[PDB]
Amino acid sequence: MHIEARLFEILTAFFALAAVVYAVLTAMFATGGVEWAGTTALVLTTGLTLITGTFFRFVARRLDTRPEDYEDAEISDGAGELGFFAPHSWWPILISLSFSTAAVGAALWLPWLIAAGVAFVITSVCGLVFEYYWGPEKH
Amino acid sequence: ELEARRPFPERMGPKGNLIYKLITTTDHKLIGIMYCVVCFAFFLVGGLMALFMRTELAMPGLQFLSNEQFNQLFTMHGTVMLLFYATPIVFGFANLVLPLQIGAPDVAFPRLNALSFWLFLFGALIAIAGFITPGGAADFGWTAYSPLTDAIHSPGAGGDLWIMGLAVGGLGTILGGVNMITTVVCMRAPGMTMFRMPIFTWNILVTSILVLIAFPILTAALFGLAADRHLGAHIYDPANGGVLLWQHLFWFFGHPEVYIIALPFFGIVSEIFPVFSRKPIFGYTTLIYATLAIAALSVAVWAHHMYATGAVLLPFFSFMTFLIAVPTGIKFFNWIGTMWKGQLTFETPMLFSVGFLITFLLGGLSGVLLASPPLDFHVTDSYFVIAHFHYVLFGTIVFATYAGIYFWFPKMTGRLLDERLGKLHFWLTFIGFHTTFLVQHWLGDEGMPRRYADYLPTDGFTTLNVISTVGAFILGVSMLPFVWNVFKSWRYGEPVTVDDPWGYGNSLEWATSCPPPRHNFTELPRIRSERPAFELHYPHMVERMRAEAHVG
Amino acid sequence: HTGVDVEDVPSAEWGWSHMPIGVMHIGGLLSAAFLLVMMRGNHVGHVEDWFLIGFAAVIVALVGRNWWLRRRGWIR
Amino acid sequence: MSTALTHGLIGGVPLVLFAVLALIFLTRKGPHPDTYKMSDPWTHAPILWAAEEPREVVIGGGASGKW
Amino acid sequence: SLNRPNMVSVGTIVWLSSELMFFAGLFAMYFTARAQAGGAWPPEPTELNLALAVPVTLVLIASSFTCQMGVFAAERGDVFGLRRWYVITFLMGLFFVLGQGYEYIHLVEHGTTIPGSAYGSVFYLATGFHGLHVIGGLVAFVLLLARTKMSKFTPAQATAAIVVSYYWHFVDIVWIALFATIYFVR
Amino acid sequence: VLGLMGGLLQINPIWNLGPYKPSQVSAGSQPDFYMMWTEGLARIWPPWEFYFWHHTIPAPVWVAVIMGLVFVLLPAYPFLEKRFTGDYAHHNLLQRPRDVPVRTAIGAMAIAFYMVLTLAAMNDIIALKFHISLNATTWIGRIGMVILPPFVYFITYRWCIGLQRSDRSVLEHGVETGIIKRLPHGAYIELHQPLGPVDEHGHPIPLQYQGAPLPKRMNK
Amino acid sequence: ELDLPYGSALTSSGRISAVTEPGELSVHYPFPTMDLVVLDDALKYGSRAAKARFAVYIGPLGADTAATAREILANVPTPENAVLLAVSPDQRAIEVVYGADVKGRGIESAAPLGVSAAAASFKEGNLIDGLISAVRVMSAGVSPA
Ligand code: HEA
Ligand code: HEA
Ligand SMILES: CCc1nc2ccc(Cl)cn2c1C(=O)NCc1ccc(N2CCC(c3ccc(OC(F)(F)F)cc3)CC2)cc1
Ligand SMILES: [Cu+2]
Repeated sequence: MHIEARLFEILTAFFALAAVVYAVLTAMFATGGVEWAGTTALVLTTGLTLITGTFFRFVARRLDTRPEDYEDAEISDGAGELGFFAPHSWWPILISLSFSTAAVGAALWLPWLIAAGVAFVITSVCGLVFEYYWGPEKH
Repeated sequence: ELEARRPFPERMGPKGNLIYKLITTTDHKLIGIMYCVVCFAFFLVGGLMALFMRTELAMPGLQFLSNEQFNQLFTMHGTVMLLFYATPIVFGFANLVLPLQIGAPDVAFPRLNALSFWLFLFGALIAIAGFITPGGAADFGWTAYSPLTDAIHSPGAGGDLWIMGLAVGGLGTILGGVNMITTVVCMRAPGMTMFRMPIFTWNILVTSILVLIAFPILTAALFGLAADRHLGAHIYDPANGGVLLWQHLFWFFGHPEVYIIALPFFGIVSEIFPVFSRKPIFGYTTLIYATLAIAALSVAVWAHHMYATGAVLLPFFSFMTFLIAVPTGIKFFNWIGTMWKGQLTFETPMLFSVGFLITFLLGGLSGVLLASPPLDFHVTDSYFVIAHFHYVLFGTIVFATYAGIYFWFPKMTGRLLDERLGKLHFWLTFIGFHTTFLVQHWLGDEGMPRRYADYLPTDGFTTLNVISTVGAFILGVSMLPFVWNVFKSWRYGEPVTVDDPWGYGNSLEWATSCPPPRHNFTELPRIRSERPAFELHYPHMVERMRAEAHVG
Repeated sequence: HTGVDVEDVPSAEWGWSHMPIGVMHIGGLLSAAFLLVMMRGNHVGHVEDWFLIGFAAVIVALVGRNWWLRRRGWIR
Repeated sequence: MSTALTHGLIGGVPLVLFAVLALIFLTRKGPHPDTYKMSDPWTHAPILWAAEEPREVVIGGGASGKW
Repeated sequence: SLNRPNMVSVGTIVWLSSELMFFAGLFAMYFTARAQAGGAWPPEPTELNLALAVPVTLVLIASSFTCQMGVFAAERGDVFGLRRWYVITFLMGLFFVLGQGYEYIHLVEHGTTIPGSAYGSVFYLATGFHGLHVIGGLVAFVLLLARTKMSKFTPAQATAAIVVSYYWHFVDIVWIALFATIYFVR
Repeated sequence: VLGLMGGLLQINPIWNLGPYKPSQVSAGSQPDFYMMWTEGLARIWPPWEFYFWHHTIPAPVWVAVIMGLVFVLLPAYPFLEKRFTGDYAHHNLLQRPRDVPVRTAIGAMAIAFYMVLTLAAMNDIIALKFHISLNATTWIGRIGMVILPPFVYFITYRWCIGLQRSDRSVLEHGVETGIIKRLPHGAYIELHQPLGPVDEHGHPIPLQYQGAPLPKRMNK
Repeated sequence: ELDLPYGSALTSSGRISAVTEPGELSVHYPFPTMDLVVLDDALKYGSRAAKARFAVYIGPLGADTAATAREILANVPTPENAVLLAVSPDQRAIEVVYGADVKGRGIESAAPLGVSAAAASFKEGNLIDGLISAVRVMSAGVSPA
């Protein structure tokens, strides 16, 4: 993919420019020197876009043309078998209930509720991860 | 040859057809419907709070409310209306019509979708359930300023629920953004490159990037605040730089938030205009570049909300907001150009889009007026600011959302909403809105600051409050035609037995059966431009679309 | 069994799957009457009777809508 | 300002405006075709309506009558 | 069809970027309130024992190489090498977090607390969240090993192993940054 | 398990209390969880007494008759059901709870009633730990006692029928595998897997329901 | 190689993709909606209680009327187990056709009843109303088998 990488490179360039400009303009002309709270956010949003753009760049350099990236193409090119898309599942609502229990146990300071919520989150996430890998029962 | 049909399609459906499919679903269409319904319920709740506020603000004197109850009212109104109605409605429209527009069978991660929806719902319910506490809900502002939300001040048990509900909702939103980015990048039709996809999809991609940048820092700030409230963590004391630290963090979050809830509705209206103008979208790549520019600039202006503290570098942020004012102008001009010299027909989506245009123009004018420091030195923290952001918020979310509903109701249901009720609804909304929020500019220019529960009769401005509350009640009554229309037209109402009930459609979603099948597609057309359905239904038009595409 | 149709309840011959509608209607009416009479012995307050009357009115409205729609043939 | 008239406006203006707008808009003609009356001829295309109920050319009988 | 650029990889990458922004917020909390306390800004009752902060950093750095060897053995279809390397990684990550807990105990024993100081607050809140992320990574390791145990090895298992691996690499390098900021710059 | 939780968890520490004296009292006065419904019923029942000639009928009489009515309605249920449904045959095969929607809804309603009565017994603990008013909890219980059972009945009925429909769908078609194809003329199908024989054109012939559970995941 | 009247287009499958201008419908039935609904639940619930598709035809029969009616009956999905009711408001003619599979179930004792009810209701100018009455009586007559 060539255009996504270019988008992220544009964003990273602008963010780095803005971060450096803000840092050096608040080093002077400011009440107490460098501002130290917007500077950090700016360098690390630069780092975010940089990470994403670099990953996309490597994947693009390690890839041959794709029917999506390619113009000139027809629908007989993508004829094949896509991945695995999960049909019906009921684990998400249980995960959300467990996380909400832990959150309300953290709002009102109740340690037992926090412990129960964490245990339920571990259980529900385990159920979600193993859903399509449990084998038949051994009897 | 004759061919058998039914006298009328089935109204409701069998018994037991929905409740179990609602819990274990993974398809994006049902999840988008659920999004929309619950977000409108929360909209009604917030509006009720606003009506209580108005009916108290008329008639000087505390007639039936208190000071605490008024503070809780405006806090919860702001919180609900911004975080439990707009941010999820964005993902509602996304889940509805993004995979259809890119030609995909499903979203990238189908269970993360349902996880996001349920996280949103339960976080909202947690945050709202502070009213059953005897002390009440959160009583600080929507913004939760620096030492007022401490443990000494604001000691109740509503602030805790506020914080935790916001944290859960933010987690849900981050997951939704991840899913949308991955879906737009990977799953895509075998013919369309990224410079052929519709503008709605591009706006959604950019908004998801902004979400990923913005929300984690809010979760960090909220965890710091909860640590400070439950452990005495000396993080935000004014003794340290604790008063300005919170403001910097919060506003670095909070401006990207308003742009997040602004961009996709620009997309919606830019997608409705060409269908009813019978023309192409004016300046495709120009609109894409304007969107990218607004996105890049939205994160480096966060401090134009902190002029009156006397602790920021004013020229930097003032100049850069003046700068961000430009791409919105080019976007506006491209819309007006797309409407220029076409064949206009004003059905309800077009009508709501024109209303959006007018209201957003006035709001943006007031905002760019607000962006200069020596003027914000007077009009900040007054009702001028309230009028401004109510213009922009209303004109964007409310009008573009009603437009999107009236536009995509057939593509998700197979029925048609009534049009006389739609026109009545639009005119009621327009009149009530412009009569409830127009006088507040004058009301705030002369001294009347925001967040007051009472005032004295010796002061002025007692007639303007009466006009504003009359307008608020008109706006409140304007919602009955819409819910009646939706309640009747979902079961009865003229069925749609064709594709593209609004002729001259685009965007590859008007090339599949009106209620789309599971997996959304039974065949795809050959993709050569950004109007594939138009070239599919009118094949005698490609020569004329390629010949005269550059006159201008 | 007394009788429902299989296209409504697929497993209609495997177990009890029908309860008469008069039972539900008159039960709703009786529960509304109970909610209404539960405010006898007014113990220094009226925040509670607002809720009582609201819930009773909602129940009566639901029962009335169902009865009226069944009487005119809009349901079965 | 004269509490009675404040309440009066707040309670009366919205409903009055609703009334005028409803009488303006809700009394027009919808896009539905107006009913067919059997005194006049039948010009619509032929109509065949099935039942669809039971999921999945020798005649057995017949009858007639001409009104 | 299958559009070779993997999907789980893109998802994990974008989520890792968001988590980086979370840690950005924490860092911004730390840097302010350090420009306020003048002079010996670590108050006198605190002394950072360096003789124990270096070993745990080195065991984490070595665990990175162990995880990389595991994913190497994963990309070719044999599970037992994956299991051995990931068990090693789990063990030494557990050792790291145990050492961190020991330092917390010995530090609160005669000095800093969360409600006692501002430096104590920023220090504990900057290191405890990283500890929580490490614990989440350990739980992920356990779940992945069990899933490899319960059925046949296919490419999906390899993808899961890869994404868990470089999530762990992310947590490792962000710890490197935290450590170099807290202990050496001061 | 009993030894472990009798060694590690503490129950009834009588020494923290004192000997019984008719003049002193404490704040948590609950019985063990199998009498909490009796206590809750006594808490949320309104004060209705009758005073006639030279006599008095107090309020707890109501608790007495309601308790007795419950204890009489429990053992006499099979005869009620056989009188109402009119089925008197021998049965040795069990029913799945989803095949009998009305009885499942009745049972869910009774369980909801029991849960409301049990939670109405820990009013003090709930109102103290979770910051809620005490009068609020009393009225919440008093109203839930009437509006929660029917709501639960409705939802349980609809849920049972939904489960039945989900079973019939996998009987008619095959088991969904979750794999998607693109079918060179741009169509998406989902590759079901049949449970029995197939017809000439590849579609499976529908089976008949036999009261037994059906698989839903391909890995089972 | 057909005309495809200005908006229709044949896709890669056999499906037709039609469109409509913003201000029209796609049914054009000269009857009210609240009578179409009634005719529909009649046609459905009477077909449940009889195990036989019921159909209704309204176009012209400009030939030997019974011939044309049995010509039309071959368009129901399972014509052999089906009951059709044809009506031509210009020729003022009623025709009821059966299938071979639906017979011996009390049908010819009910067809003249339905025809007479439909005629008696048509003699005032109620088309949908007489159709409803006839479908009701014929569905109540036929027995399941
Ligand atoms: C959903 C949206 C939303 C949008 C889009 C905006 C858009 C803008 N906002 Fe607004 N704003 C809010 C929501 C929004 N705002 C909220 C909620 C608050 C305060 C909340 C709180 O404090 O509690 C707020 C507060 C706020 C403030 C500070 C108020 C304070 O003092 O407290 C300022 C100025 O600094 C500001 C400026 C702007 C500017 C410059 C734009 C620009 O984006 C708009 C530019 C738009 C145009 C329409 C220009 C039209 C273009 C052409 C026609 C070319 C014209 C050219 C010239 C005149 C040069 N906003
Ligand atoms: C996206 C957002 C959004 C929307 C839609 C609104 C909508 C409205 N707002 Fe709000 N508002 C804010 C965002 C929004 N607001 C923010 C951010 C603030 C300031 C925050 C703060 O200071 O902290 C604010 C503050 C604010 C104030 C001043 C508070 C203060 O004093 O400072 C006022 C009133 O003057 C007001 C009025 C209104 C009115 C009249 C509407 C009308 O649009 C709404 C009309 C709505 C309805 C009436 C709903 C209809 C309801 C019924 C039909 C009742 C039915 C009930 C049931 C079925 C439950 N808003
Ligand atoms: C209100 C309950 C309660 N409040 C509190 C408060 C604090 C604490 Cl710590 C505990 N509680 C409890 C409590 O412990 N409840 C359990 C309980 C309830 C009732 C009965 N009664 C026994 C026999 C009677 C009886 C006897 C003869 C009869 O024969 C006749 F007359 F012919 F019918 C009928 C009934 C009724 C039930 C025992 C235990
Ligand atoms: Cu300000």
